[PDB]
Amino acid sequence: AQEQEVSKVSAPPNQPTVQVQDINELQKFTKINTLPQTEEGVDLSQLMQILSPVEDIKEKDEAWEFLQLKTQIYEIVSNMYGGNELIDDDDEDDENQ
Amino acid sequence: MKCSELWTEIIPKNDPNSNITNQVWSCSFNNDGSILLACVGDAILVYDSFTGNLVNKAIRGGQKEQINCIKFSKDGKRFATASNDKTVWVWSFDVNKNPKLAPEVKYSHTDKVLCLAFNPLTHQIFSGGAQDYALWTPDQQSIEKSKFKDKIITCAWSWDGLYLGFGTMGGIIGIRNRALEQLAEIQRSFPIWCMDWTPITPDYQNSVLVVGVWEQSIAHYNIQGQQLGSDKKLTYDPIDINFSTQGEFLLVSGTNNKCTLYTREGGFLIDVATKNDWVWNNKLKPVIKEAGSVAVQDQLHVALTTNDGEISMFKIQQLTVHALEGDKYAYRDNLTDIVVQSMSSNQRIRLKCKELVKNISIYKDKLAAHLTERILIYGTSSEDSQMKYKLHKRIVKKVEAHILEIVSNHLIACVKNKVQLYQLSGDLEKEWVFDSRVNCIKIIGGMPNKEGAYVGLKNGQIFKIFVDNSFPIPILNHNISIKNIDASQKRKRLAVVDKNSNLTVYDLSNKEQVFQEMNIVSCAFNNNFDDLLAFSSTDTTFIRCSNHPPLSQKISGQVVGFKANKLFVLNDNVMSTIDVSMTQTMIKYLERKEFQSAYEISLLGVTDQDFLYLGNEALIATQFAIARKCYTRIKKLDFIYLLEKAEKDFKKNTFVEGFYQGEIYALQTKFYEAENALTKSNLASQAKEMWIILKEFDKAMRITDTGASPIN
Amino acid sequence: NFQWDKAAKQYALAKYNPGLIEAYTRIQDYEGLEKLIAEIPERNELLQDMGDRFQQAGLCDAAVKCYEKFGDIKQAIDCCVLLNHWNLAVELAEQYNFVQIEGLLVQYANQLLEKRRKLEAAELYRKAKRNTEAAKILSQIADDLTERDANPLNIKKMYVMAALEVDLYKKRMLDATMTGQATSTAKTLNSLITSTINTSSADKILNNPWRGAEAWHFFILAQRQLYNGQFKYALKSALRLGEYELEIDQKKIYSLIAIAAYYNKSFRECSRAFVKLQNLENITEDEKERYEAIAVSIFTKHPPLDSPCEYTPCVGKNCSQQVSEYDIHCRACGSNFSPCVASGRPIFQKEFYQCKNCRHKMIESEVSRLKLYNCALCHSPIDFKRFTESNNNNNNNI
Ligand SMILES: [Zn+2]
Ligand SMILES: [Zn+2]
Repeated sequence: AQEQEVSKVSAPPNQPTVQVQDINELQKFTKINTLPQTEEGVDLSQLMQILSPVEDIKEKDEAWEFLQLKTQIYEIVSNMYGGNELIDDDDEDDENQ
Repeated sequence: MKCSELWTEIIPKNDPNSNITNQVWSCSFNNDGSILLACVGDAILVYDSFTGNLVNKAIRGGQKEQINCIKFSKDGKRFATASNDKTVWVWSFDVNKNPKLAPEVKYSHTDKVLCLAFNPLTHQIFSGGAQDYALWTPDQQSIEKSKFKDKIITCAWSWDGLYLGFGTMGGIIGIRNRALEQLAEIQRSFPIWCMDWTPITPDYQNSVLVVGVWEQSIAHYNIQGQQLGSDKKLTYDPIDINFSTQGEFLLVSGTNNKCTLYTREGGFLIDVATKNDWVWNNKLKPVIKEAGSVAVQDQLHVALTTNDGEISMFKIQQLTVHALEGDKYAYRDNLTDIVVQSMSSNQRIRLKCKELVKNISIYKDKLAAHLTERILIYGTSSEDSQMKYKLHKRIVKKVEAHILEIVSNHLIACVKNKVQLYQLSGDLEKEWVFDSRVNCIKIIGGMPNKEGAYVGLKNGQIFKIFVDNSFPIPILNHNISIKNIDASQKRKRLAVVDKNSNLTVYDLSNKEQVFQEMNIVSCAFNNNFDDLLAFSSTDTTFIRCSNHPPLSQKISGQVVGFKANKLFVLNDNVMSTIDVSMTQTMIKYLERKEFQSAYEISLLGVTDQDFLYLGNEALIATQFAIARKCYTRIKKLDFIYLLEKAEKDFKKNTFVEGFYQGEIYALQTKFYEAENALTKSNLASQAKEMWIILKEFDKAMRITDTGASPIN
Repeated sequence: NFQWDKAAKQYALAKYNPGLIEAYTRIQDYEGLEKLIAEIPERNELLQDMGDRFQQAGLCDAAVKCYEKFGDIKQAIDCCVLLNHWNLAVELAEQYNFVQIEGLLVQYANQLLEKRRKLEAAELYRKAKRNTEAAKILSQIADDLTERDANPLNIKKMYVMAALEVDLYKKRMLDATMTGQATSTAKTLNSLITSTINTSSADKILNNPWRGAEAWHFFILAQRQLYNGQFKYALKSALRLGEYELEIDQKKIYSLIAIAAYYNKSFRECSRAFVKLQNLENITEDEKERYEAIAVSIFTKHPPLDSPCEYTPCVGKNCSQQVSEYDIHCRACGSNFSPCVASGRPIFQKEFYQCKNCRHKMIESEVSRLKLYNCALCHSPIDFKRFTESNNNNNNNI
């Protein structure tokens, strides 16, 4: 009873819900300010190819921890290099265990 | 932990355009477990539990419809077959008699029969179908039939033999007595399928009813009908509920085609099998324990029946996890338990947990328990001889690791091909990534926050890890995979075993395969002499010293630990201590004139006779310090006086060893050996004079007849 | 009798060092061994023995101390390299004129690079004052990330650890150096302070390792502000992006500037961004023609009109020539203005403070409007009111 309450009080989002706020913004923002672009004879859609969807970019005041930050983007770099899972696959853990 | 299929029998005789099908509904199990039952459309099947083969041919034509339920009588002597022919048959059963099974008493309701149950004590039968429920007593042979308002689906008699519980698909749960009166009624909104009564237990001694409703819940009900408030939720709709003997486990099946195991509290442990179809009935093998019987009883047996028509048997074996650091041995008992045993007084201390323990690691006066999504640490009051355990800290963080270790102010977890360093608070601190799976890890002592460790990989390369370095140090390379590693007392050598049960000894200063051995199960190093190595094969344990022939014992067991004049041998899950005589290595060291190492070996607790022998040998070979130590460790007065005389006369006089050898022999009762040794070189007259003081002038005269007096 | 603690106490009482060393090793209490190495007078074989024991235990600091007290230096370097203690190795090599350490470090870094561990190589280079190679490695990692989903705040986090780890290592070295200093060190630090007072902007720019972090933060802030109205702040943020022009390529900065300028009707900046975009280094003919078509359409719908704004008085210098609010270049004066990481507005007021983790200027009014409990860039969890008071005290000192 106290365990659940304390965990909910702190609840450090480790991996699973770091920034999970994914909602279609290619259509949400295009309704916000694109109207006078379509109204006039202006084609700036090529320039907008730079802009990243904003819902993924989270905007809240949180606390950043050096150790935590280290762990997070170490996991990100290991993922983006894609080397752990390959050697895990050629490790054949399931065949042995 | 490991679940293995045993034998599968399939029934493919599907009959289209006929109400008889190939499905199997129930599977009754005998109390002894030597026979097994199953029911199929228009037939019954008798099986042997250990090996899958029909002891008796399938019986057909007895019931013109399907068979809904088959049950035993808790004594292995009766059969009860309920059929959609609106009839229940009761058969007599006996293995030795020429008719193994034969009908005894048959009765019929007004409508179809759906469920049946037996009385553990009085062996009364309660059969409930649509519109009716009936009670049968063997003595009177007069059935009592009563009407109801809806069809009962499930029944179960309490283990006390007093209460009865039935459920209806209309949501009504009824609890009655042996007189069939409305003791308690509970109304729900979902159908009732599976019900059971918790087994009687000396720790609990109270019976409650566990019922699985179809709204994804399992509920506990008291005798009066008041719910206990558990109302545990489930992802899937349950179908069958079975309680193991002594009320320790709970086998749950239903939707998702999986057979899972739970504790009586509700903690998930494992799943048994996924049959790709609904499992109508799963049963557990009863066990019988003798008066004071000793056995781990890790083995478990389950029987499953699927909707396709497969009656399968599965065997579950629990692996052993234990830890041994010093003066303590903490091993996992029957699941959700930790027992700490002391090797001296054989006393035990029990710690009970509710969730499954995955790893046990004990540091200096610190015990670490790795519960599912929980970490516990307990300390010890060192001043008191008996250990008192108190919980300083608890870790709520969920961590997955096949190997867990605890060091001073830190924790180490091995998962896949990665090593994670955890602070006691819970936050991750440091990461290590290796090429292959980390198989074995060994922790060596050191400063807090600076404890080193050894790591073995599936490739075989042996690495060293420091807490703060964050850079692995390659120790050596091995071609074959590593199963277990050990380090010497002075960190001079290292013994490593491969997957082929091959033992290899590597020198750290010079990486060279000095020693190789075949067919080795376990090995250990001494903690005091640094040189002795004790390795145990499947049947024989060998101890080996430096450049010495091996010594055999024919000791049954595996070597776990080696201490000063002590060897720990672990059989099954209990371990004992065996003392080893150090006289052989003593003699071998005396052969090569290595008195320092011989004295070091003798210091390991050898008998005083060997101490006296070593003192004599050292005194003869002009080593006075070791001689004094040996003659002092055992309280002796004449020998130390003779040693003082020898050390005083060594500098000045000749110090002929013959005289002192004769005096050593004459200090015992062996006078003739001393006389022979004294006559050997040339000391006749002094032998004469030493024999005279014993007042045996006659034998001294016989001696002085031969000896001369070269003076003047 | 295998009772080591009592034997150690008796040996200490009897002034016998070999048994003391043996007992301390057996009990695994090397603090008594530190007391012994402080107590052993000079130049003995026991020095080498205890150095061996320390190297086996993994404490190469004490091992190197014992080796240097004994009179052997090569063994200290061997311990430092074997245990991968590279900071002490670099210090010892520099002080005692050892040259092969750089080659060995290069080979080990190349081995780690082949082992696909660029972050570990960056750590190694940061341990040995080689932060430039770590900077190039981090830039390569960011470029590789951009090829994928590439949530920008992940790159911001990476540059933030780079800066924070550099600061932590420098602080550790600094604290080691200042602790127990002499008159010569005091004079050197006084000269360093004198040079610190009269510092140059370029030296500060090179020193600060937060360049990529603040660049990505400004990019994210510009995008976020542009999405939620506030075009005038997005302009200033994009102008800061244009000022940096180092980690972010020209394409991104100029596209953002053009979009913001068009949305704010400020067409001089849009024209500058478009003439920049027509040829950065290389572009296919179709893309360049499309960009020219967009430019000619935009600028032939109506001529570029400059919107009026407030020409606030300049605070950088005494010149009466006012500078535009968006402009940060401060032409003909050379006094560039420090950024505000809150919203991007340049510091045009006395109210500016900074933390002791990222030292970035910050306006009180922006914090009050936004109610920011933490620093916008480094998320320093310290109260902003006390920090404003501390900065006011520091300014009063100046
Ligand atoms: Zn100016
Ligand atoms: Zn800051």
